[PDB]
Amino acid sequence: GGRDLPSTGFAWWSGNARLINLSGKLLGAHVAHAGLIVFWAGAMTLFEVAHFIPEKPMYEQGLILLPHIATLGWGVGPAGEVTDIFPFFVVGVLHLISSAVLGLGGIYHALRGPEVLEEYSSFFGYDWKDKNQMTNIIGYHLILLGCGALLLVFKAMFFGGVYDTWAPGGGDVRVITNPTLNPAIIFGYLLKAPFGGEGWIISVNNMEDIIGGHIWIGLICISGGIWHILTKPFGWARRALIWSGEAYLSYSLGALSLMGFIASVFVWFNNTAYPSEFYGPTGMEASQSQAFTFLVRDQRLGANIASAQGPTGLGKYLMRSPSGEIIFGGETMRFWDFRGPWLEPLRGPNGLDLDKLRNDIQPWQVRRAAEYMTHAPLGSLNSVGGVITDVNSFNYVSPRAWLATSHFVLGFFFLVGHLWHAGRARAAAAGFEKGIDRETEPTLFMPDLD
Amino acid sequence: KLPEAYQIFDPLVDVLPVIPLFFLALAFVWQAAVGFK
Amino acid sequence: KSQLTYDDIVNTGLANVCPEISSFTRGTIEVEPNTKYFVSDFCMEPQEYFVKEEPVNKRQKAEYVKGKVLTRQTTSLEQIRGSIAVGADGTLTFKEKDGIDFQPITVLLPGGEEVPFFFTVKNFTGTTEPGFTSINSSTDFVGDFNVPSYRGAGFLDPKARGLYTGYDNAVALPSAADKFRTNKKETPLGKGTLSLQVTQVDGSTGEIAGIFESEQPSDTDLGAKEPLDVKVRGIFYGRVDT
Amino acid sequence: MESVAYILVLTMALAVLFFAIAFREPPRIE
Amino acid sequence: ELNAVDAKLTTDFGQKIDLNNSDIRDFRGLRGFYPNLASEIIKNAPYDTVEEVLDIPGLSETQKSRLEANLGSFTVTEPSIELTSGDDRINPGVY
Amino acid sequence: NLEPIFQLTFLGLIVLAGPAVVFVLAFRGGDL
Amino acid sequence: ASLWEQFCQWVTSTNNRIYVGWFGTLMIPTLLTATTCFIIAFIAAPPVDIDGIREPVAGSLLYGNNIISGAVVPSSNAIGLHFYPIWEAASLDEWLYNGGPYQLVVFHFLIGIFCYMGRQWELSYRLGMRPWICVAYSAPVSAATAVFLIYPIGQGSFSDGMPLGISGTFNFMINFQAEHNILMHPFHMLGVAGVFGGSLFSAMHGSLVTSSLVRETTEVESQNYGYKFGQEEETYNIVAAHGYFGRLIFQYASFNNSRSLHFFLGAWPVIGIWFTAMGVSTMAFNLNGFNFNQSILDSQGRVIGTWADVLNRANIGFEVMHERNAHNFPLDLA
Amino acid sequence: VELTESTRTIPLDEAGGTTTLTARQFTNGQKIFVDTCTQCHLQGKTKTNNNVSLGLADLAGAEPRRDNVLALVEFLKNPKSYDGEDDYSELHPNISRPDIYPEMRNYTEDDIFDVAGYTLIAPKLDERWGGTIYF
Amino acid sequence: MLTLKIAVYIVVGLFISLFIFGFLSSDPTRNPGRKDF
Ligand code: CLA
Ligand code: CLA
Ligand code: CLA
Ligand code: CLA
Ligand code: CLA
Ligand SMILES: CC1=C(/C=C/C(C)=C/C=C/C(C)=C/C=C/C=C(C)/C=C/C=C(C)/C=C/C2=C(C)CCCC2(C)C)C(C)(C)CCC1
Ligand SMILES: CC1=C(/C=C/C(C)=C/C=C/C(C)=C/C=C/C=C(C)/C=C/C=C(C)/C=C/C2=C(C)CCCC2(C)C)C(C)(C)CCC1
Ligand SMILES: CCCCCCCCCCCCO[C@@H]1O[C@H](CO)[C@@H](O[C@H]2O[C@H](CO)[C@@H](O)[C@H](O)[C@H]2O)[C@H](O)[C@H]1O
Ligand SMILES: CCCCCCCCCCCCO[C@@H]1O[C@H](CO)[C@@H](O[C@H]2O[C@H](CO)[C@@H](O)[C@H](O)[C@H]2O)[C@H](O)[C@H]1O
Ligand SMILES: CCCCCCCCCCCCO[C@@H]1O[C@H](CO)[C@@H](O[C@H]2O[C@H](CO)[C@@H](O)[C@H](O)[C@H]2O)[C@H](O)[C@H]1O
Ligand code: OEX
Ligand SMILES: [Ca+2]
Ligand SMILES: [Ca+2]
Ligand SMILES: [Cl-]
Ligand SMILES: [Cl-]
Repeated sequence: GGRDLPSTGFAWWSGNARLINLSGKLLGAHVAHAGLIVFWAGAMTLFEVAHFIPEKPMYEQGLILLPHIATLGWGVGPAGEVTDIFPFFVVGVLHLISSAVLGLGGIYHALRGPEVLEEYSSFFGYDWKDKNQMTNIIGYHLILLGCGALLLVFKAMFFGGVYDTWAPGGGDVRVITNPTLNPAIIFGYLLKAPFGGEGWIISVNNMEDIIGGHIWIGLICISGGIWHILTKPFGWARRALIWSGEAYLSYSLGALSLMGFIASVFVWFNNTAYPSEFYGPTGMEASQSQAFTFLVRDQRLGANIASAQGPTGLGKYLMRSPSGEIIFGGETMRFWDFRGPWLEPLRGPNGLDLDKLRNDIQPWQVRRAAEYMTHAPLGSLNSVGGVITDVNSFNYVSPRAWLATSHFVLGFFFLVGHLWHAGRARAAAAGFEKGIDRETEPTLFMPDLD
Repeated sequence: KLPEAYQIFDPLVDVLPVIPLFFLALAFVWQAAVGFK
Repeated sequence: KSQLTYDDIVNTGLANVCPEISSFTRGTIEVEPNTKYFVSDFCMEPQEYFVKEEPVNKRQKAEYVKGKVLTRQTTSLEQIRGSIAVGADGTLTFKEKDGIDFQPITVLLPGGEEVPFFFTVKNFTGTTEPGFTSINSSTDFVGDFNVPSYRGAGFLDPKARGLYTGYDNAVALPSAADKFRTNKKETPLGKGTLSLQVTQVDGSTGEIAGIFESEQPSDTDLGAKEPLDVKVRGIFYGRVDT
Repeated sequence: MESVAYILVLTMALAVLFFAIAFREPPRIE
Repeated sequence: ELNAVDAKLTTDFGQKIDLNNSDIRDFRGLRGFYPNLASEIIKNAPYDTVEEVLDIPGLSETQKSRLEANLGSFTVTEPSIELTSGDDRINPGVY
Repeated sequence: NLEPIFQLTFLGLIVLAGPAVVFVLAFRGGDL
Repeated sequence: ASLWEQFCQWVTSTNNRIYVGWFGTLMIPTLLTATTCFIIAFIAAPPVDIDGIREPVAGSLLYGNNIISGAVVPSSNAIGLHFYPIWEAASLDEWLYNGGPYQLVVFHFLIGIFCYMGRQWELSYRLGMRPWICVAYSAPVSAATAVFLIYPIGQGSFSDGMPLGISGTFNFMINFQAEHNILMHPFHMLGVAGVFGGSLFSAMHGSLVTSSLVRETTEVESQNYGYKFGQEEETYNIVAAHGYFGRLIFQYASFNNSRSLHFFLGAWPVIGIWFTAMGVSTMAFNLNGFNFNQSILDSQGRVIGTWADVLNRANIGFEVMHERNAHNFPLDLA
Repeated sequence: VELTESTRTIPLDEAGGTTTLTARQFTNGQKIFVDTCTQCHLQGKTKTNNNVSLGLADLAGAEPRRDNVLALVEFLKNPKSYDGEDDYSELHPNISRPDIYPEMRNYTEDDIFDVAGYTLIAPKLDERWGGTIYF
Repeated sequence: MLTLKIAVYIVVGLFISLFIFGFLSSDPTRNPGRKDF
């Protein structure tokens, strides 16, 4: 394998392109990178644990990995309070140790092992143009991916459960016993409009639906893996697609960009898979919590929060949504589709219920609204929390902000990568990725436009 | 905080997450050692 | 709607609709002549809107023009608590107490005029004719209600002039800043007349439903214009506690 | 009537665009 | 011309706490008034004379002594609906 | 604290390691 | 030879005056719909209740606006992120009052510009060109997506999207500075580097080429006539340009490779706009610019102001006056 | 100037007494403030209820007055309304209720004393302390 | 409004289907270069 520009045609800054047809060294690069990923998981988790203050809420400490563990129902109890730090520590250590095994394997394959696996094995040797084998690899991975989804299912059903923020009697780890197998609900979720009030799959709001989804996902992924191992690409797909390593990279880049945008939206809007007791309030929650907090204060001062018109003529604390639902007043009117386990007790069939808002408020609801309102996912780049005009004494940026901003940026740059590699794969398949041939420049044989 | 038996290697834990950045920089260091061929 | 959840009515415009007495009966809520009956969840659904055009002539009839609501399904008063008080002479008194008893509504009149108004039943006291011993089809509460200003005293116009806030002059024109009568905002308290004609009574559950006709002034824009006369027709529903 | 002036200048701009595209000097290889 | 709240400010409403128009934050200055006693006073308004702020149903000994010790901080003007409508006496939009 | 000293010491070790590996591989004619 | 094949050949034809392509079969209807609705709205649309407090804003020329002040007003805050097509309104006048033209125009525009990017790739493919002009075009596409889609999504309302007008754009920027301190965000700083440098390099390259043109004309004619469309030979001496520029600064700060130079010219503003697009896109989730308010304290603990504090005073001034009637609670949470 | 002895001299009781926080105690009180109270008491405000702020006039107008160290320490043990009427233990952070306020459960009496002292000294270092939410 | 909704849905579905069936119809072969693939 050439490791210079004269032997490969690729400069040092495009050096990893020299691995396109070196399957052994490419496999080494891949396993060592996987090692990097697992290393970060373990090391960052151990950092978060060493920096963790167990009594202080998770979203106040710059944590993004321990919230993921706690949502899975490890190390936490009711309302997300930490019972034991050891499960987080164990998760970190196991990732950190496995990272070394993957690093070794990667450095081995990248440096010492065969540069090309074609000779060595028919099983591991692949040619980019060999559609049957590339679909075999798709299939083996689809079966492991579906197995991982079923691993989530098993943890939620048979191995202690997962954190259900919607649990009766307060949020807590719950064992899911009736996951939603009904394909109408599960796939209906896929068919919901990605706009306010519906939210496509972002609006999944119960662990039963999430778990039933992962049973379907595991089943569909395992079936698709078996299909791809026992089949070959059909004619229409053989004709509409580019069959090359860079092409497959560009396809995966498009998929990754889509998933990055989706993850950004998920963490920003959904509080079921991302519980607010770990991730802090969504911005919709913080706005509604502000409206609620001053609803309670003013009501306790004796105001009629129902019949109090604001300076504009709309109700100061309560109004109607454009479809008539009773909602919180003020600019929060935009977040009237927000659902939260501390709010939903005060909602009637018509929306917010006056009888409930006048008699059934609880101190935990007021405390929760105060906490969520003061932890609005608003903050500066140097982590000065609250609105940008505030002074420097509050060190807080929401984990939702960090995760959403990061994955939007990564999704966008991966869309750019998709375009880069998809256009390059197309041009290289067609044979003009290196520039225009002077003798057969196509425009010289095309008629003038005018 | 880390469990009490591990509070010794706490300064090591604080400097672990950064290492992949050092991997990205080490790619450049090795290229410079080979003269960016 | 009695068995519908929030997730079943949301986004469907069924939250702005008045409940309806199902059991089609012509019942009668019996009344002792010297007692008080609480009204729990009073709802008024406006269905028709009429604005009195002001012809340029002074002897032509004004006439009421229908309008189209520019705002959406945000036109309903609901969850209103009232009382029915019985005079010694059989008079029934409706006394709305609180609730979501106002909704700002904007209607468009033919020819492009936007007329917002403060649709309300605030402090309504309606009385029937003396001599009632039951709440039946003949009950018709007629009375006055208060119509507060459409814009609050905290409201700021586009040049930041307001009543207890904002400038008291036209700051964009320093030399002519005290020329404009609109520099003085007022929020005078208007009056409406409402009639509640009760048409269906369900004595087994104390429910009353009917039709209403309201008459009230429109928004004046902190006194920037004379208010138009708005006529609102629609249906209402209530439950009487016995 | 200032509305007429604004629409007229905008229309002149758009019509210039149309003519510049539909009737441009044809680029020729010489 | 002056609008009605500005004209109100020309009267005694601009000098002392007005039992019929001043919002609940203006009672913060009297020790032990905000929020409960100020709430009860604003709830039982209007008042025809300052003295009859002592005749609010359900008042206890502590609140009566507290009101009598501060009678001279109180004035009574006609209720202006520009300060009362919409529960402005509890929340005029000032934080 | 001796902690700022320990953190900087570990960080210096980790920083030197990679360049040291490249330096050893270059000095000893390794497969760089 | 089939009719579908004939249609495919026409669509992908490189002899059409304007290339259509498959991406064009989407670009043309969407952009035409957006242009028609935009022109009609900008001229004639009635006022829009942007802030959802029943305070309609006049955006159209016929309602008193000039070209500078006119805009298509974003849809009502009461709508939030709800999908609001024409067939969800009980009348076109309700649709207009709530800012439906904004949703129609922006959605069709967004689709149209993504299709324009795809179309650029498509024509490059049909012409046998290299494929990355669309990558450069993805920078303005990203910025437009940030202001029309991502920022509204993060803030929770299409009412927070950039208005389709000049003064509406300034309002958006001012409000954005007041709530996010975009001036003190490093990604905006890279965007300013991108645009200042893009203009700097455009001027530099243009001036160096123009300075180094090969003599081909007489002094009575435009020097541009010294170039013939389609000529084999280079029209300026890059060697002379490099000699001048490498003496203006130093030899190693000057490009001798036109390919390397034209790459740099493309990459610098494109990267800078990608950063600024991502900056706007991340402040959509309220990850704002740097906050240095009261960062410097003296020994007693008194605040020593810096220029950032004065900037913060300007921001507070903007913030307390914006949407003067829309806030009922003390904190502007969105 | 430096953080003088007169700057850290604050009323201990209403009976006229004064105490001086040490620089260590002022720093500690500031640290607890920044770590536990700024989410709501940024720059002496109160985001959830700015009718009751941490300004000197406001602290002095409470019942009993809260412009001395001991009253503040008591308030953080057993919080009440602005008039001393209603129980606020389940509504305001305090050390008496570690079940609902776990963040405060490790703050000792010295720590609460320090944060009360800081709360009393901060208004002397900033004119905008205890102002309007936007100011 | 229902008539308009159905019209818009028909038009959009036709254009989207035209896009999909176009890029499915051997689009890689429609180029001036190698067209075997
Ligand atoms: C995820 C990051 C990553 C990975 C896994 C790889 C992997 C690879 N690169 Mg790429 N590369 C990268 C980033 C990466 N690269 C970047 C960022 C650049 C730009 C600077 C390049 C530029 C580049 C060029 C120019 C070339 C490669 C080549 C290669 C391949 C041969 C490597 C070789 O012979 O180097 C030899 C290097 C050494 C012997 C130096 C030591 C390297 C080891 C791995 C250090 C490991 C230290 C680690 C801490 C040990 C832990 C041990 C234990 C704990 C497990 C290899 C598969 C070459 C190729 O394509 O081959 C055909 C090639 O020519 N790369
Ligand atoms: C998905 C990725 C992700 C996310 C969301 C977070 C989020 C967070 N981390 Mg983590 N972290 C990550 C990856 C991530 N991190 C990685 C990869 C490392 C290894 C270096 C770390 C190491 C780390 C440490 C050691 C610490 C954190 C901390 C934090 C918190 C504060 C962050 C802060 O102040 O940033 C400041 C913001 C910046 C430095 C901005 C970075 C700007 C980047 C470089 C721009 C690049 C964009 C783009 C891709 C450029 C491409 C250009 C080209 C394509 C054109 C926050 C919860 C802190 C914390 O609170 O811990 C408890 C902390 O101490 N993180
Ligand atoms: C994606 C990962 C991957 C892939 C595809 C391969 C593939 C290959 N390796 Mg490599 N290798 C890897 C990772 C990988 N390796 C890692 C991480 C290490 C470090 C331990 C090594 C170390 C290594 C050495 C030292 C050698 C190979 C060799 C080989 C070849 C023959 C393997 C064999 O014996 O047949 C099939 C082997 C088995 C069926 C038994 C092994 C299966 C594993 C150990 C158990 C299941 C994996 C895991 C524990 C369960 C799931 C993983 C989890 C993350 C979900 C083949 C090309 C050999 C070679 O080059 O021959 C010429 C050789 O000498 N590999
Ligand atoms: C990572 C997973 C993965 C990957 C890479 C592939 C890859 C492939 N599959 Mg396989 N497949 C998978 C999972 C996967 N599959 C699973 C899990 C199943 C089980 C359901 C199947 C079942 C399956 C069948 C039954 C077939 C394939 C076929 C194919 C080939 C062409 C498909 C194609 O053109 O797609 C592109 C998709 C289209 C051209 C369809 C047009 C759809 C329009 C454009 C709407 C698209 C939606 C919109 C753009 C995105 C909205 C976003 C949101 C929904 C996420 C290709 C090799 C085909 C083949 O040749 O078989 C061997 C085939 O017939 N797959
Ligand atoms: C899994 C995803 C993936 C994979 C496997 C590849 C793989 C490849 N790409 Mg692609 N690429 C991707 C994503 C991906 N890319 C994305 C997302 C983009 C958009 C930004 C691109 C844009 C891109 C271009 C423009 C080019 C490639 C090229 C290549 C080839 C050579 C790459 C190389 O040697 O880099 C060497 C690595 C470096 C020089 C290091 C880059 C350093 C960057 C600037 C740092 C990024 C910020 C980082 C997070 C650090 C921030 C911290 C900071 C404070 C220090 C190789 C086949 C080249 C090609 O076409 O070859 C055929 C090529 O010219 N890629
Ligand atoms: C190929 C290549 C590359 C790459 C590489 C890589 C990517 C690698 C990886 C690797 C890796 C990925 C590594 C890993 C490792 C790790 C380790 C070595 C581990 C360790 C561990 C430990 C030791 C632990 C301990 C502990 C415990 C147990 C508990 C807690 C505490 C502590 C932490 C102490 C580059 C770019 C350079 C270029 C050239 C070529
Ligand atoms: C788990 C879960 C769940 C579930 C989910 C699911 C069930 C899933 C599914 C999903 C899916 C089901 C997916 C899909 C996808 C799609 C796509 C992504 C596609 C694409 C396509 C393409 C890419 C194409 C292309 C093309 C065209 C356009 C035409 C021609 C040419 C070509 C071929 C190129 C739920 C939500 C319940 C809950 C939560 C959890
Ligand atoms: C005190 C000032 C600080 C100076 C800053 C130093 C920065 C310079 C380092 C950047 C590049 C380092 O890596 C650089 O790559 C070149 C490629 O030409 C390598 O390659 C070089 O190898 C040998 C020397 O060993 C040279 O004869 C050959 O001409 C060249 O190819 C060198 O090993 C090194 O010069
Ligand atoms: C195909 C190309 C042609 C484009 C389509 C043409 C349809 C657009 C209709 C507008 C044409 C002018 O027609 C009419 O103009 C007046 C002048 O402002 C508008 O009038 C509107 O504004 C004026 C003043 O701002 C108000 O006094 C009036 O009450 C209001 O309705 C009417 O609403 C509109 O119906
Ligand atoms: C050619 C490519 C594919 C094109 C095929 C698409 C054809 C269009 C079919 C769907 C369009 C009409 O779809 C139909 O619209 C009406 C809107 O009036 C919806 O009606 C919905 O809202 C209306 C009023 O807003 C309510 O009275 C009704 O209760 C509710 O269901 C129906 O739920 C939907 O089934
Ligand atoms: O809409 Mn447009 O500007 Ca976004 O922050 Mn909240 O909301 Mn309203 O206030 Mn500031
Ligand atoms: Ca540490
Ligand atoms: Ca806290
Ligand atoms: Cl504004
Ligand atoms: Cl508000």
